[PDB]
Amino acid sequence: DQAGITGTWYNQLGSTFIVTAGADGALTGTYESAVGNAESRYVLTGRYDSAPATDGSGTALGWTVAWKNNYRNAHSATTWSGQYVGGAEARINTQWLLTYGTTEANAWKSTLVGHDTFTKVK
Amino acid sequence: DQAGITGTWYNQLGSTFIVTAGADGALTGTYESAVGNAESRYVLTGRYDSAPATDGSGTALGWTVAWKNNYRNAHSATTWSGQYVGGAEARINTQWLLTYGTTEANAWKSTLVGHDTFTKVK
Amino acid sequence: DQAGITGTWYNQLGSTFIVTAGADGALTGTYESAVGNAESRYVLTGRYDSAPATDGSGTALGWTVAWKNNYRNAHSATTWSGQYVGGAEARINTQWLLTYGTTEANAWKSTLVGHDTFTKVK
Amino acid sequence: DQAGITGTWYNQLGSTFIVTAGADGALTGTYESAVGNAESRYVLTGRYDSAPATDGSGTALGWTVAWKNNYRNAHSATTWSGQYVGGAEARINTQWLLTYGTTEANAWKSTLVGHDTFTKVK
Ligand code: NA
Repeated sequence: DQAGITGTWYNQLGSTFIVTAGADGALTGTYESAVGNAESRYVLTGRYDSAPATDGSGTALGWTVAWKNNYRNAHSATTWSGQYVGGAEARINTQWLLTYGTTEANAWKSTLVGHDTFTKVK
Repeated sequence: DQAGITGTWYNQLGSTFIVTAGADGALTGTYESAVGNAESRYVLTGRYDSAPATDGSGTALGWTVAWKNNYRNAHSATTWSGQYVGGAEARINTQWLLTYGTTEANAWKSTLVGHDTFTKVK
Repeated sequence: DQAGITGTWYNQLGSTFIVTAGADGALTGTYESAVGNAESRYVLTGRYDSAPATDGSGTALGWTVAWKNNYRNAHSATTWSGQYVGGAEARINTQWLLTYGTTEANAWKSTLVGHDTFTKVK
Repeated sequence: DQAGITGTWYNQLGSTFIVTAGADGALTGTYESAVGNAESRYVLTGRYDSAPATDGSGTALGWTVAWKNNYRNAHSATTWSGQYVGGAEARINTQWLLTYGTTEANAWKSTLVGHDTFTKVK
């Protein structure tokens, strides 16, 4: 599925996820968010199951973006956890956690949760 | 917080998180889980905010493990999203998502959520 | 939105959510899951913001089902947290946590997370 | 566990959860938050597994609060999902989702996630 995963993906918000899957299970690339306090590309890294089950289960993967680049620093980081589902309309189905740096007093509201679905087209 | 983050951490379950924080915002290391379908070390990668706010906010970070190594494949991946809090008893406070690859019929129950707190001692 | 909310809703799995919104902010009804260790109807209760913002924001709400009725006991409970969005195709957009009763040794994997979208038609 | 659950609990933030567990699996009571845009008591309702497993598993439960009372309206709702653990130091261990009413353009950041642990003392 390294072939399957490698490439450019778009989520329902119009964000762009550019990724390369290595044969060793690495994920590397860039992320551009259509929303939030964000501009241009941000480095991402992650991991995926490079020897998935052959029973038509999806392929588990996840990755992280820290929302700091040369343009902006949102003092936050998102991780997406999900699975790649192959076939005619390939999808990465995710849930994500966004944590922003807070004081201890604000720690209770430090983390957003959502869900993003990525496809190969817009 | 490069120095602050780099090192060996343990969570409340007795899992071991060995990480290096690069100056470019990279996290690299290994993870050993005291629980689940897991043995020995697994590669992790992630990102952290390499220029955090100076108002006493934590430092946002996240990382991923795909639960495949030379011993086992759990066909799953966990992402931790959280913040590093410096000082006498330093902490990484996280929330995590564990997605396991499923059929589309089992997709609704593909994801676990939890929270791990990491300290520099057991 | 009392009127808007009250009635029969269906999610993307084919589950059926039958609810009455009281004027005091109460939600009462039954839930039938198309998936999992579930048969027939289960009691639900919840709350909703009975005086929402008038700026086009959704209406916050949540509810709980404990997965025990006269047929089955899954020893678990789901809460849905989300918002009701009015207009031509009304939606309830949710995220949910499902916790199942565990031993302390299995507590780390006690909780599932997902997202359900409910509409007035199947 | 009806007697077990019924009563006053406190979480790690100093919030106060006052609950009655009915024989039919109902949870009714009030919640006061030590944090956020909250004052005084708010109605809660929820459900719990009134016939738990006898193998030393916890008891599943959940409840909702809509953050509207006679003082304030935060246009939001939290659901807690978790389990009651009996014994010398009884605990309710939860994860929670807080959704606030948003426009469709801000839906992606409408939901916070956390974890609260409740005990019988502060
Ligand atoms: Na509820």
